[PDB]
Amino acid sequence: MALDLSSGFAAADAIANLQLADATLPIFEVLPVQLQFSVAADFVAGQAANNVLVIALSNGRILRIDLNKPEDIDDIDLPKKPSEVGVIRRMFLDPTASHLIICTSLGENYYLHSQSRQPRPLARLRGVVIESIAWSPALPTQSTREILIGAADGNIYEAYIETSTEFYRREDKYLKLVQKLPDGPITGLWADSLPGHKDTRRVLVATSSRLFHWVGKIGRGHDSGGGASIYDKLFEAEQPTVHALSGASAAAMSMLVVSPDAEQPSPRFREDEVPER
Repeated sequence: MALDLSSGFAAADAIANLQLADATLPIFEVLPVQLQFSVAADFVAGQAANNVLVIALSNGRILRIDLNKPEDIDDIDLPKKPSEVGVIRRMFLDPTASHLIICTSLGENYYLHSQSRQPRPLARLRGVVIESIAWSPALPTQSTREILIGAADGNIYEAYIETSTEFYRREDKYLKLVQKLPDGPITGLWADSLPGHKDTRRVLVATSSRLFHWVGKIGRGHDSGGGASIYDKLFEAEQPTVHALSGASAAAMSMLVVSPDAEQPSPRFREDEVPER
């Protein structure tokens, strides 16, 4: 194990040097991470954000490894489960926080945080199938955060929740439907801010058959009563951008990403004002 990881790393380095020696620079070098895990279970999913690596195991085990100090490993032991529980299929790690969301093939959703280590199920989702859940980084990791629910039925729910470390202890506070996607199940939701305005954000939804885009607010006036107000307006307006992906014999699972750079040319809108993120 440990000796094979070291040799695999050295071999990967030799390969990167051979690629440039034989031809041209690869630009991106690919090397294995030397993780010394004596784990029989196979990896099924994972994340890498906020300086932490996350490994999802087929038996539900969660591994949290520092990305800058890989020797620092937190191995979290879950409660015993039946084989009927299935495996973890999707993972989301808050890009600006240590909070982790675990999603399984059964639609079960668990929240995990290093304060308690061991993950807990959300009671409010026991009767609801959610493929993936995510948090919006458009809000500061200090007080109020906005949650995005990637429902399997295409129903997108949103709420403004005050940080309490463990977010599974909240009784659906200010949680309401904002958008509906009848065309297919959501693979997950991702979000960021809109730099042209101090209180505005953007959220995208990925589904197996469609892509939708809509907007909302990140102002403090929307943390409670104003939250419900803006959600109603966005729902009633019913004017998202819609794109389709063919169901060409594929699961069509996908992820939404952000590109935080406006320095380079982009030959569709090369104007004086070039948007970031």
